[PDB]
Amino acid sequence: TEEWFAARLGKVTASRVADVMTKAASRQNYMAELICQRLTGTQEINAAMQRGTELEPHARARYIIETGEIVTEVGLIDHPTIAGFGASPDGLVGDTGLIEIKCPNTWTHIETIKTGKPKPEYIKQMQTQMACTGRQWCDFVSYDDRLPDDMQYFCTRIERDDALIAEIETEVSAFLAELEAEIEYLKRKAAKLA
Amino acid sequence: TEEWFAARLGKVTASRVADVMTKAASRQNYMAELICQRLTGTQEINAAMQRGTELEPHARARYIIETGEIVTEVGLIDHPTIAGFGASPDGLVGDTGLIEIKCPNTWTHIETIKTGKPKPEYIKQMQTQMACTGRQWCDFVSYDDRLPDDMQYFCTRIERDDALIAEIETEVSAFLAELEAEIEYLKRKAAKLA
Amino acid sequence: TEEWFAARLGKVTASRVADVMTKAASRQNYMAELICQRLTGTQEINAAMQRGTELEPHARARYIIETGEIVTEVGLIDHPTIAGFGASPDGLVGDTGLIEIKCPNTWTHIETIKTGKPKPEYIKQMQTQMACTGRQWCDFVSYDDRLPDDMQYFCTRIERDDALIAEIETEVSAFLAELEAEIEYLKRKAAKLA
Ligand SMILES: [Mg+2]
Ligand SMILES: [Mg+2]
Ligand SMILES: [Mg+2]
Ligand SMILES: [Mg+2]
Ligand SMILES: [Mg+2]
Ligand SMILES: [Mg+2]
Repeated sequence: TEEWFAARLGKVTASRVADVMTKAASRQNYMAELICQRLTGTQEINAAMQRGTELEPHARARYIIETGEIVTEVGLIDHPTIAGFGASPDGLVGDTGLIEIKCPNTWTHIETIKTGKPKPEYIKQMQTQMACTGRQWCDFVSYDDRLPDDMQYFCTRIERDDALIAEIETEVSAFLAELEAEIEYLKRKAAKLA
Repeated sequence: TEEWFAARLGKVTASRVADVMTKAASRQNYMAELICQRLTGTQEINAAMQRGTELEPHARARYIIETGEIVTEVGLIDHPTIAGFGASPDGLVGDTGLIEIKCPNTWTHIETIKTGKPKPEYIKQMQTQMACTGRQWCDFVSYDDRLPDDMQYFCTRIERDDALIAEIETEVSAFLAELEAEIEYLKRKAAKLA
Repeated sequence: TEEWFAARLGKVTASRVADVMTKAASRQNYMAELICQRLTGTQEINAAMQRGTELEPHARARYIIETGEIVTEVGLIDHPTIAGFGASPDGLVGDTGLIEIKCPNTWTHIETIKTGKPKPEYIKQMQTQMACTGRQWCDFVSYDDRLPDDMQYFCTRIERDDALIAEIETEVSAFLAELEAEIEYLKRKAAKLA
């Protein structure tokens, strides 16, 4: 959409929380990205990513086939109290749940089946989605239709972790404080100069 | 072709033997590639590579001009005894020889002229091609038509090395054993689960 | 143009002087690039670079708006005494000055405003442009129209440094000596061989 981008402009999103918190160049690079979005009012513009995005509604359907859950789509949900912070789960499930879908490279999917666990960056993403929505768990789905039937679908439930959420909110608050100050600082300097 | 891909699907090929044997991330990454090919039944899809492929018949012609050898084209030749292993030389030469052609970047070609020796990964490729076909030598040709005439063409003969071949076959056997077990293992787990 | 490329073929240019002098792989990689250009008679062929090039006349206009200077465009200017060496400033300013324009990513522009100083590689570029033209200073302009008005335009003056220029000319002379010898060496070897 264009409303898709507009709702996300200048905000810390759940999909990037791992860049915020890691112990880093990725934190500073994301900070620079959000500074430029807020100042310029626009964001900067592969095969596997595109193929992935296009498969996600297949994955969504497969999950409902496998579970019988009522799934509603949702856009960006703002954090209830931290301004400039939001999350975009791939669905609201029932009254208290969520779904986050990955449709990655085949080997990444296989490694998820092997370990049974989502990458730590996706744990952060999903805890943040829970933070923003008030939900109690998120079913993490990995899906690859290239594989034999009994390997295409993987799902595991990640329960709300209030300790991790409090730590995320602390870090994201600190990061947003630095972001807003940097923008204020740059602006005051340019204004004085002019 | 489509038969080109089909003949190569799931197999260790001579062009990748160096990834098998190196002392590595490249061995594990190739293993993952072949696992996914065998499980999914399909393979995943630059200017210099394309330009190169298109020049190889010029190089083939230049070699025959320079040598007068009878060259026959050939597709994938399976190893006589190791299943799932094969080689695709760029030509059969005479009764007992082979040709492997490179059409690389100009500087890579120049460095080949300087040292007089093919990269070790290409020694492995050519010994494997000899392993698969039973041939006795392979003429390694590097060709770049962008250069002055007296620098365009390079050729050096690599004689069959039975010791290196036995070592290649040992490594490739071990690698294929792990590959097939991994596929069996994944399948048994998924089947039990379902 | 095509005359653009022709004037630059095989020459050390001001924009690459930093690769010549750094303490390196970049020196050897540039040397290889220039060897191949001289031998083959041709050179080898992103969004931000293209967007940048297209913005440079906006930046040029903004600079004249801001300063009132008379700016003339110029192509490649050969070093007065070092053969195979030249510079392409983005404009002659007045009788004694120059302009070098960057239209980079927004964050790079912001970092230039923060530090007030061009990257060391661009100091080398501009001292070389002064070396080639005999000029006395170069105004370094960074421009990004995506930003608020009071952050779009940055300019700082870099005065001719005769010590740095003598050191550049020494290094570039040594590099050109090695380049020409390498070409002579390769040619003599190929000629003897043929
Ligand atoms: Mg999501
Ligand atoms: Mg998703
Ligand atoms: Mg081949
Ligand atoms: Mg070849
Ligand atoms: Mg320039
Ligand atoms: Mg410029």
